[PDB]
Amino acid sequence: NNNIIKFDKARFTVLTEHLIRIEYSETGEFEERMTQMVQNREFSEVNFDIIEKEETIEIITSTVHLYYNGGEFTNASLFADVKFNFSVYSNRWYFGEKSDGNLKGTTRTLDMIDGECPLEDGIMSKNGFAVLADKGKVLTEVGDIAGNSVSTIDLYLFAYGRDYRQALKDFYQLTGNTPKLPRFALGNWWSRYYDYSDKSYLALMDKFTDKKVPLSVSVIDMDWHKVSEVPSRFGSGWTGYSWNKKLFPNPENFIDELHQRKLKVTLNDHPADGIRAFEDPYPQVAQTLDLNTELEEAAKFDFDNLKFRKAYFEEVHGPLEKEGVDFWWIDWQQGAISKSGVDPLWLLNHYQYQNAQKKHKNNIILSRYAGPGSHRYPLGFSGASVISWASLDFQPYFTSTASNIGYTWWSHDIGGHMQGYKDAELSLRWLQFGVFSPINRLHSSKSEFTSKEPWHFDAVIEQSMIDFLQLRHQLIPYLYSANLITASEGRALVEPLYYEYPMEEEAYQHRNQYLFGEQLMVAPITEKMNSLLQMGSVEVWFPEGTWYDFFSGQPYDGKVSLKVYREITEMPVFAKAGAIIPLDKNPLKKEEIPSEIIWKIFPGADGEYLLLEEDNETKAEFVNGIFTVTSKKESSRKHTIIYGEHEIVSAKRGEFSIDLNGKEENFDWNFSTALFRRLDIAEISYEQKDEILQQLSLIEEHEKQVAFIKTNENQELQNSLFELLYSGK
Amino acid sequence: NNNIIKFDKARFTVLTEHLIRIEYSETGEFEERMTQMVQNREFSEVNFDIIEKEETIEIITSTVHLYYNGGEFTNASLFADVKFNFSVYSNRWYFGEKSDGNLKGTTRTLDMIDGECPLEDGIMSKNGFAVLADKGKVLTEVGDIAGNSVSTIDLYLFAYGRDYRQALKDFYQLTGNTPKLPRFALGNWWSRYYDYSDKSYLALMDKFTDKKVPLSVSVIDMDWHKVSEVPSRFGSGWTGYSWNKKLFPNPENFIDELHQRKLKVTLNDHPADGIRAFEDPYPQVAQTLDLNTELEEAAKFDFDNLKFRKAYFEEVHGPLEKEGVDFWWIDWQQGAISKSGVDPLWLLNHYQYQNAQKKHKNNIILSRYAGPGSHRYPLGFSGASVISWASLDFQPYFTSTASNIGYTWWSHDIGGHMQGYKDAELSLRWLQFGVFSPINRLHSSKSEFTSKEPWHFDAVIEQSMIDFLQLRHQLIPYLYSANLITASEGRALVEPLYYEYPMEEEAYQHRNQYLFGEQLMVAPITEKMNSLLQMGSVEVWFPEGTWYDFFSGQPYDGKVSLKVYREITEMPVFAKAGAIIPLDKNPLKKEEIPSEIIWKIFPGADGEYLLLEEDNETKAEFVNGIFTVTSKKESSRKHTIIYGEHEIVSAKRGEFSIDLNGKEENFDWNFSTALFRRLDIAEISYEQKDEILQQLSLIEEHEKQVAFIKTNENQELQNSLFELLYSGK
Ligand SMILES: OC[C@H]1O[C@H](O[C@@H]2[C@@H](O)[C@H](O)[C@@H](CO)O[C@@H]2O)[C@H](O)[C@@H](O)[C@@H]1O
Ligand SMILES: OC[C@H]1O[C@H](O[C@@H]2[C@@H](O)[C@H](O)[C@@H](CO)O[C@@H]2O)[C@H](O)[C@@H](O)[C@@H]1O
Repeated sequence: NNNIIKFDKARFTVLTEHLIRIEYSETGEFEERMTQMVQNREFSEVNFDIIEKEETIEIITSTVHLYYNGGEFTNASLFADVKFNFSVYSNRWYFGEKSDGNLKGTTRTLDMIDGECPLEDGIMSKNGFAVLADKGKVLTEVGDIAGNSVSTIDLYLFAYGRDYRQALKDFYQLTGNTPKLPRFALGNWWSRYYDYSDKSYLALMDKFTDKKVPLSVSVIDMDWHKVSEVPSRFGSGWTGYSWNKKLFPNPENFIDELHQRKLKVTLNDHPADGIRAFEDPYPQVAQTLDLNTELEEAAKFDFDNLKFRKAYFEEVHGPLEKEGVDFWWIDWQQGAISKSGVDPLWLLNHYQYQNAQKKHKNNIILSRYAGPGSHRYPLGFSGASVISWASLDFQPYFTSTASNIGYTWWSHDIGGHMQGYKDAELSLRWLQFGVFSPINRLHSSKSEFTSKEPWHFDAVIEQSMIDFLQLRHQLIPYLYSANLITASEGRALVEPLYYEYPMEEEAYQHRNQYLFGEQLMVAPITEKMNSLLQMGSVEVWFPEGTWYDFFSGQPYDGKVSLKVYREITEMPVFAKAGAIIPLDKNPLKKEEIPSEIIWKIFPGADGEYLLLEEDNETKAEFVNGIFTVTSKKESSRKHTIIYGEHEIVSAKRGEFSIDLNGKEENFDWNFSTALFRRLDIAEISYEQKDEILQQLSLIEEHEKQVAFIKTNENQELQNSLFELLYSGK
Repeated sequence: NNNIIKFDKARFTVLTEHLIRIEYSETGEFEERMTQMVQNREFSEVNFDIIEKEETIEIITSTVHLYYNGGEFTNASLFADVKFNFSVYSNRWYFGEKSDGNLKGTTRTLDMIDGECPLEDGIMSKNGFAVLADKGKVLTEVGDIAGNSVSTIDLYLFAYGRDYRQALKDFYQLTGNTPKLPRFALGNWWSRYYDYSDKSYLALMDKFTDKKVPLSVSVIDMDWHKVSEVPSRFGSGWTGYSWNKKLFPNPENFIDELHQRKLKVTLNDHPADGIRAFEDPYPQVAQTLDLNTELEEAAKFDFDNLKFRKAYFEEVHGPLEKEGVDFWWIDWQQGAISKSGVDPLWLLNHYQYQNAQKKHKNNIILSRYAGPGSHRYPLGFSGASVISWASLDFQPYFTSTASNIGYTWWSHDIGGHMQGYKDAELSLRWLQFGVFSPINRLHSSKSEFTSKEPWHFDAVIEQSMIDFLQLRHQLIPYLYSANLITASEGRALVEPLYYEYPMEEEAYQHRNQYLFGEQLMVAPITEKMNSLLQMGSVEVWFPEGTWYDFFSGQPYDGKVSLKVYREITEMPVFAKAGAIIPLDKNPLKKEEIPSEIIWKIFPGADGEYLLLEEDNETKAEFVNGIFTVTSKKESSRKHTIIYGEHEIVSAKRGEFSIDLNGKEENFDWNFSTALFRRLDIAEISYEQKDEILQQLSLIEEHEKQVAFIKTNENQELQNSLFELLYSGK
């Protein structure tokens, strides 16, 4: 190709104006095969310039000068200057050196992590460049490990500046797009490390129904299999493939009962101890792999081995799938060691994700992160987080930052996994985040005390958790449409603020704030409430524009950074003027696609929303106060329209237009009501409540209302009253 | 042998069902010679199974699957699964990787350590396996360094589960048993880094006699030799082999005076600066080693050199031994560097211990730890600890943990060596520990202020120190018998609780608690007293059974964890019902073996004790209330019997039986007396003392006495009163 240049023992491939592959080969042969990371090097032709001399070469694109002075790659022989001025002297890449600016990516797991842990670099940098080293093995055409690359150094130089979304799109072109999730993945999951019986598990599922909590997935953790019943001469019961018959005397009947309740079923698989001689599938595996059964030779875990993988999928997973298991929870914690040098977690995720496609369309796994490109094998499973405010306070940042290495379907244990401390408010705040996260999977440790059941908690916490869990199912249309946009267009559901606002310094200073799809901006509260206010808080950056609280309609004039206060039952979620958000009107109703959609419209600007579905596309347009709904294909679906406050149209069938110009634009939210509520719940002196209510009611000029609150001895009460005055300005 | 298997470039020797030697050789030759660590690979034949294929081999014992997939040893090619379930997923060894569970071993020294330091691994693991790498040089038949092993990798896989005692016994079979100590090593040692004269040293020894403090050993520290008198052109006076004639004008006469007082004599040797031209032995060494005397060529320290070692033993140590020096204090702090790659400390301990056997039977050294197998060269010398509560609080744990690498004769500086802070209570608590430690050597720094003389302190501390120092000599029969059991049966004097109680979680949660021989359990107090109670405390785990305070007879019903309180003059030491402890009746009497033994019997169960001596064995049996004493050989020895409280038999000669069924079983210890004493010393309000004494005397029901103390505002006073109520239940 014209986009390929060889010089000395190096090869340079200009894939885009902003993406260059850099290779070294001692043998003069360069690698064309796919790798664990890279699935596609076919990119459209681009323009660039070369200065080639006897001893040096310079490649020049719109954004980078790449220099190579010959010989082995060193920090002196191979380096690049970006054509940007984001920094004063951090604009140069040197081979093998780190530079400042990397916005980070993700890491394997949150196992044993209490609050923050270090992350790996991503492809995004504030200074406009990043290098992604390909250190993986080569694949065969069908996707088996083929061995070592002939490109003994193989690098990707990203020089996208702050065009983060295009960097991610081209990353997906190189490493392959995320597959589409199935709709069931986007609902509530129930999970608990608890030794349920068939009877007590179904009783709990029927209790969820009675309690008005919708579920899409039934996880069965490791007590599904033999544990204490495993003879100690075999080792532990951690790995198992044999039903505990006391708890599950008829597995297929139990899974049929979950299927009748419209639940998808997954089992915990700890693969590391393989198939030992006590297991129900051992006789078939032993025959297939020619094991010495009289010496009880184990089929040790070996995912490098084709015969082992075949026996694992066909003779170990196969019978369980025949009993009705829908997909696999791969729960690997036993290290990165294999004869091939390929991480066993990568081999599991790559091969299990492929195998899952045989029994179901668009199937998933649930497994830990296995390095760049492992977004091809959703879903991510972050694992055994410590239950703490610190862990919750890290998790939104962790989740949005992961989009910087394209790993956009993290499923966290909602409420935290293990250890840590009880606080029903922490559980409630964690569920609020989970509902506005990629995946909402409730899960917990082997403790008698860590159940995430809403009715574990008092009546106030229970009702709020049920409300948020119902909200998750109202959001499934929005989530599923965003899912198809991840798969087809390479856009993350969860974006850091700096994707949309790359030149705003405040977009780098609100770590836990994120865009959730294209219509909603989320600022979860991740700190214990101030008991004097009976409210939690978070500093929100409002971009330019008019913003509304998604729930209350409280308005905010951007651009501003403003501390916002919410009771423990309320979450800061915001929509711009013109936002249109579809909601399922019947989130409890078991139906493959919603029979009724609520179109929730935020007044004050034009907008539009495209609802992508399995078998349809529905466009909602809001232009000069006219709201129109059209679909590719006709259906019996009934549309409800909510314009700000008021339901305008109920259950209208087919395509239509309606003029909202003559309809009430304003939400109910008002300063006086909100003020009374904040003063009333506050654990402060009644004389202070009386004086604040009286003075803020009497003083007419906004600047003097602000001067009055500025004299308050309670600094946080000042900030709370200021938020109300700012919204009421 | 049938217990030897070769595969690819590896050799496997199944030594026991639980011990496998693993070797790699590039040359196809494997190492049969002894190493610095390994003295014996002759073990009885055991049964095991092999699965041998073209490309892989599995060795199967009762406790382990060892796997080798061929090629170089890597974490992927060489690994093992234990046949235990102590952990859920820590049951696999990978070559070159660390696993969880190791209970630790020891380290070279406590030089400069204030409190805790890291330890090396031992052979004991809660998860049931450990690997001991042999990285040492090979020896010749006579025990000189021969060079590099032909087994370029040589490992021992221990898979004993929690059978810690058998692991240690088989370690001793592999590395050689600890030699027997001489009886004199088990008495009190006097030492001080102080420039005594012959006259002032003998005056101090005669003061010990006047003060009723028995001593076995007289240490003379480095001021025995020239120090400030060394010309600076030679370097320092740290190394020396020449008596300071001002302080010791007639060395042989001074050593004769110590010998007349029945003291063994050792001198400090700092070897690192060798024999320089100013030294008294230099002319003879210079002639032997062909040194250039007109250029004053030093005989530099070189323990790799046979001629240097010979000149060191014969011409440097030899003349000092002729003057009466009994054994060598090797005080090496100058690093691990030698041309051979053998640690100079190992060469010193190995060769000096061997050389010490020429002049005396069962002789010792005193030197720092030199790695696994260096237990062959007792005694251990921990060195220059910082004087602090933190150092004392580490030391019992340090001492018992060392049994996990078979190094069971640590001698710590009792009271701490240097720096740190004065606190007479710290000195007293440290001596209490020392008396119940492997070796009781009083030692201290060059400070005018750090003498460990009891009469340095006030009358209360002095009398308590004298009492404990007399107790050490009462314990010599018990210690000497345990010493012969270390040498012949591979059982440590000091054991961690988990040797006796491997399946009790509490046996892993009391770091400073230990078994001391087979009859006594020790819980030293290592924290400054609570001034409100005038008592120190430690949480004691009492195993199942009835336990008695060794000193008071206070009873405790196991199994329980209970905070116990003692005045600064009292130490928590416990014996089970049926315990029999021999004591020397005449600890001050200079005699090679005791003329009188007290048999101290704890009522409530059967028991027995075997007293091993130089030239006898005496069995004490307590069966259905009949106490019998028999001996292999007859003697004039007089036996005293103490049954609980009461001396039953005084000074009875020869073998005999006596029926104690009709004798008072109960100790005097009573709740009311102990209660009055604790309230009386407490620095609390007299109104509180009055109310506690009155209410605990009046309230009859035990549960209501406990409810009464539960209301006390002093939380530690609650725990102290609770200990008394628990003992009085
Ligand atoms: O399948 C059970 C459980 O396994 C993993 O978590 C474990 C955790 O619950 C346990 O406390 C620790 C202690 O060893 O080990 C694992 O981390 C898995 O992450 C979790 O989701 C499962 O519920
Ligand atoms: O022989 C004297 C002394 O030497 C060693 O301890 C030294 C110590 O007392 C001194 O303060 C420091 C400072 O350099 O050096 C050595 O650690 C030896 O450990 C000790 O037992 C001796 O008493």
